[PDB]
Amino acid sequence: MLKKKQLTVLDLHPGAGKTRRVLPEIVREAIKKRLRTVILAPTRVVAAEMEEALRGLPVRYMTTAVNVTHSGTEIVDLMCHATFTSRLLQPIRVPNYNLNIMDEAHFTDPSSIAARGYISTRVEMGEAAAIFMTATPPGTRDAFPDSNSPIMDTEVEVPERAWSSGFDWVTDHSGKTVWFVPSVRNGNEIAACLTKAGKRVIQLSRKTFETEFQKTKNQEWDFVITTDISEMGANFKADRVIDSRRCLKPVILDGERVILAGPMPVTHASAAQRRGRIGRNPNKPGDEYMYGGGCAETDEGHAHWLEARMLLDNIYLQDGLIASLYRPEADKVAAIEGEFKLRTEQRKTFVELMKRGDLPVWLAYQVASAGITYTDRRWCFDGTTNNTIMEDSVPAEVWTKYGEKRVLKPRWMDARVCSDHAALKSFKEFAAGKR
Repeated sequence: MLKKKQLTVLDLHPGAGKTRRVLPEIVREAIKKRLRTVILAPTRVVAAEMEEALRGLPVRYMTTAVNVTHSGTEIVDLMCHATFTSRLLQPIRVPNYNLNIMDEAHFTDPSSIAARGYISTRVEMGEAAAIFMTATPPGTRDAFPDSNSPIMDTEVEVPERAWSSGFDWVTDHSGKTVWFVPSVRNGNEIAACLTKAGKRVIQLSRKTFETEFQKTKNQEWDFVITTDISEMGANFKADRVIDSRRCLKPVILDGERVILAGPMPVTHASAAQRRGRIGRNPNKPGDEYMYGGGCAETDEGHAHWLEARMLLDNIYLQDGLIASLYRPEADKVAAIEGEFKLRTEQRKTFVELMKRGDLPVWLAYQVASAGITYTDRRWCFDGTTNNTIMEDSVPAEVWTKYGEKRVLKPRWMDARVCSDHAALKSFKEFAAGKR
């Protein structure tokens, strides 16, 4: 696996021990061969788990999620997917790692897709080796892969709203359930319904993940309500997964705006990863998987792969060359390679709008490529009237940095800046110049 120009897809089934059994052996061999190695964790939660699996090994943990004092002589680096891509984009030296290991390599967030494209390009150039660790590589058609113990798969109507009757099987269960919902707002309504029924519920989403995931270990719970983020190696002591089999898809309309289309079916990979939360204990057969819809390849035209090209077009590889997307997922977007390449100053604005600004990739690109500097927020208010952002059926309002109360009406409308209360709150602060 570790020889140059080789990209290995480590596709053992979920729970087969890729992270805690195979990965330490890979690291030991890479250290023995003096291979400068990077390990890429999807989340800070997974990064902490890796330190436990790699404990004792000389690994430099480039994340505050791991409290360790370093030897200084480490040739293996561990960081999150997003960190790797962020450092590639910034004016910062990133080592040309001889071995690139990405765990949970099915992650479809833009920075993860970009990392896979950059890494696979360096391998294709004969410059490095790569190992992608995931049971569900891009394009897989198997929603029901092998597991450590048998799983009861049942197609069943799954609530996506509050219910009063007709779903007794949901609440009659006595174990612990992980419930994959299409959106934060959908999970809020289901969680409120379950709590009213006397169930203790924990909710997980991307923004709250690390803080809220700790609750699954520190307090007793009946249900975990989570978006698709729990497809990325989050592990629970559950005996049932309820899967709506649905997700939101960001879609760019006319190159003009981003909507959150759906809910619509998940991919086979996501369905397999959602189901893969259970059936993990070889001595505990009988875990249940209830799924409420079919699968489709809804990653085609999905904005994340367009956004991945926006990132890759602004990562230096060699002179004017631009890294291509990882081959199995390169057809998920109709993009002209290099069409999003920005000049030096606009690239820096693009980066800061994503890092400090916390804006979606697509939205940050629109602002930066328009020649707007990072602190210039006038574009948040001079859009067309149909771009008005609403907050409880009244137009959202903020005080501008000039002290004037104005309606939130961004020139470019990205539905992800207001998909829930927390996102809209963060964008209101941005439009007010508070970060």
